[PDB]
Amino acid sequence: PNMKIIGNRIERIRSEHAETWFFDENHPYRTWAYHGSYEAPLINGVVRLLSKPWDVVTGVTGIAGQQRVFKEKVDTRVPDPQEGTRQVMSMVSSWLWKELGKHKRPRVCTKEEFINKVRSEAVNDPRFWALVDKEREHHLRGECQSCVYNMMGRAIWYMWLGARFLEFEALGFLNEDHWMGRENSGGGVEGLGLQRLGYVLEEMSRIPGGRMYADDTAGWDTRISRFDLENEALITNQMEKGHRALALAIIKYTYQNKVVKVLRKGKTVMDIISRQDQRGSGQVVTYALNTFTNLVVQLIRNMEAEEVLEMQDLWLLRRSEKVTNWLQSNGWDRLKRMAVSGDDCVVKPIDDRFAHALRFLNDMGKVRKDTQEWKPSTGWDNWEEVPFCSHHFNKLHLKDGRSIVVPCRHQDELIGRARVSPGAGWSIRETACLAKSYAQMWQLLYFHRRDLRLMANAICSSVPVDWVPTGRTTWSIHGKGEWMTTEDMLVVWNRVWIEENDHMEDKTPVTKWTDIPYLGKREDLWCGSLIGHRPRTTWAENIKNTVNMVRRIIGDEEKYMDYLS
Ligand SMILES: CO[C@H]1C[C@H](OC)[C@H](c2cccs2)C[C@@H]1C(=O)O
Ligand SMILES: [Zn+2]
Ligand SMILES: [Zn+2]
Repeated sequence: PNMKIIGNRIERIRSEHAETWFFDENHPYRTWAYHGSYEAPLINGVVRLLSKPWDVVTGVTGIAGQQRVFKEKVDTRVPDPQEGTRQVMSMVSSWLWKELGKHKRPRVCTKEEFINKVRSEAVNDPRFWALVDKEREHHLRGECQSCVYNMMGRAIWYMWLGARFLEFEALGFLNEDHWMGRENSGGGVEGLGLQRLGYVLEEMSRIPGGRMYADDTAGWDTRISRFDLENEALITNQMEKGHRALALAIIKYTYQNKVVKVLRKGKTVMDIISRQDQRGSGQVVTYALNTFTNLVVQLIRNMEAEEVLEMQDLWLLRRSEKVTNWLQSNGWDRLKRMAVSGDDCVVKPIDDRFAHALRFLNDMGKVRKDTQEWKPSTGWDNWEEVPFCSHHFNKLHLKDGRSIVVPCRHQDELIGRARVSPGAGWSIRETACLAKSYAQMWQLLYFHRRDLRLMANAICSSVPVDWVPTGRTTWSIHGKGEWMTTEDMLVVWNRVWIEENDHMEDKTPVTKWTDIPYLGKREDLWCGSLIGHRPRTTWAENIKNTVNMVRRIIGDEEKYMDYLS
């Protein structure tokens, strides 16, 4: 650990718990530096009432310990990549940052920009912004007192709103100005909704070349190296001095010299640990930086596949001109052959040599999940089967014959998520408004699933028509929230799928839900439908009674609409 960079944060924590602070010689940390310890101090009823057949489906109820996740997934170390591999990573990262910045200029994001985003509160308190100003002052002198994570076990690293603001101030431009949008990056998909991603995969399927590859990197955030963090930091070279000072401090304390608080006769202690590599999951620009580095990784894999990089280049890259020529000649074409959303990627290489191009990938520590380290990847011939962003995408037809490309995933995950309510002491109003959000999201994106179109209509029939949807149905950047409204969902469906859909040539509106298709029965069943299963048949036959019961609970004096008739 670099005690000159992390010492101030450790001292501040120690000062706040001086009388319980202690050093535990039997701590379980192996790859994280350990500094000390101190003594530390759900269910959506509306959806559950309307989804009885899923009470006994473990794929649903399972959706609703920290030390265990830490020991197995976060407390690991990987060897450094070889010198040649590191030179290739830096060259490709430098080239990519220059391409992304050709038509965009970095900028500082404002307090008002952050305030407008949070209203979707400590922000309306002048004392919170005073804390923010004090920490900024330390950063401008080369010090950090409070940019510390609280690790909560997949591992999510939390940070106080003030540190997130300082990160947004210095690097939020990557998000706000869409540096990873498809127009700017070629291979990125930032800003596209799930309603558009299938069309991107279908466009890629038509580019001549090999199969479509969609390999996952096992524990992506844990495999981000100190070299990846240095290459991501090259964006500071495009910033003016003042902005650069703010960004260099975020990179130094939040990204590269991290300090984390983790919990461990029924008593609990908090441990203070540190690590220089890995991605601190949950940062304001975690998604943009993951997309950046995954684009760099896939460009390198394509160079190895195309024999631009040879096995002698792992040890030392003697001559760099071949890599520069490949990036200038082919880089943009290869970026357009990718769809990269953070750690998720689909690549359409120029041939199938990509399947066995694993030397640089493995030397970089970007090991594929569920495949033997040196077994060639298996590509897909059918774009409709390619996994991307936890979905697959299928082409269906409206009653009038027009095709549409819709997102799909196994239905248990969707119902399981809708049955979860984050927050205790929640009234039936907050609960019903979050249920309405899920149901309207299903009407917009998963209308082609028989069980979800019915369940959504039952939920919408059970919640007062004037109640505004609230809460978050997903954390995915591809969930644009068009369903968070009291506007008629058939009107919103038309806006999303017809009017604003550049892949729908004929703009004729759709005037009835019966013109909007379902998947074929076989596909609906493959993806988890309970159509034809007796408990589901009973639930559908009894659905009007179940809706009347929910309306009685919420209040028969409210105004309801029958979306089931
Ligand atoms: C990785 O998983 C998420 C991805 C996905 O978008 C790509 C989903 C969306 C739903 C609605 C709009 S986007 C949400 C989903 C989730 O919450 O698990
Ligand atoms: Zn700080
Ligand atoms: Zn499906």
